Amino acid sequence: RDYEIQRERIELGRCIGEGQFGDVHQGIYMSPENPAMAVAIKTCKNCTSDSVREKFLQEALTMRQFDHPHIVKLIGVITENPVWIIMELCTLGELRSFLQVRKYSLDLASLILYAYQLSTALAYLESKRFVHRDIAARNVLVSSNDCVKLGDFGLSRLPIKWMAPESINFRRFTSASDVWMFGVCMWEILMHGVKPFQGVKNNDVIGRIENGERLPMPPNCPPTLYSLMTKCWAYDPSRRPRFTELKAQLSTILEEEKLQ
Ligand SMILES: CN[C@@H]1CCN(C2C=C/C(=N\c3ncc(Cl)c(Nc4ccccc4S(=O)(=O)NC(C)C)n3)C(OC)=C2)C1
Repeated sequence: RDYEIQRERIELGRCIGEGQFGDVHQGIYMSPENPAMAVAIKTCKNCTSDSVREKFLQEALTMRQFDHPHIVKLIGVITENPVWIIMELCTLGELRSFLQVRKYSLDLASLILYAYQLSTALAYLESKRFVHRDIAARNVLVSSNDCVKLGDFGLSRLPIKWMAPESINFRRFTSASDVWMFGVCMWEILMHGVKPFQGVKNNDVIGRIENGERLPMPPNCPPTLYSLMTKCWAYDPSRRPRFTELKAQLSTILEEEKLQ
């Protein structure tokens, strides 16, 4: 059982970014016999108290519950100071950069695959009654060309243009508001890592959305798919599909794309 890893099994590599609690490094988990595996190591800033430590480690506690091919995998924790969380490394990095950089080398079928894969992770999370609250390409990682994984999972310490009307207006976050965000995430993927509502102010966004305005159909996005996206953006959350539906729809759209 035990998620506690001995610190000498970890070789800290280069800083690859920042979480809310501190720096994230790439690195290696070493074990006897045993090829050696690339890991992400999340660190914590100024946690000179239990409370900050407890908040930071909650991410690990949350990820203990999940076992999915398209969700970042927790490997372990080191709970004596400095406290670290060890995760699997998604070696190709952040989705947006990957999409931007590989625009002329990715076919439409790959973009749909990523959407389908993310929807299986989200249908999984739905069944655990886990509300993610920030589904956006910034939180998707690339493990390989044919594999993406969803991250955080962790706590703080507002993503207006990704959020459902009911999340913005009534601080409501549910499975249906996550579906809305997934729709925007799919727009980002089809758009190759372009941000929704560029040059638009956050306080403008709810005005436009309640006036019925929606993100336009991406060039070379199939109609059946933009049709699925628009259903994610139904104002009335009770009419949006659930991730179980989306997973089955994205499957047929993907398969019809690989069939020409
Ligand atoms: C932009 N500068 C960096 C240079 C290379 N970068 C990355 C980013 C992610 C990355 N892969 C990760 N794989 C797993 C995990 Cl948990 C991970 N975590 C993060 C890396 C960087 C910043 C934040 C995280 S995070 O706190 O776990 N949250 C992410 C979902 C954004 N990265 C890379 O693998 C080599 C390289 C970006």
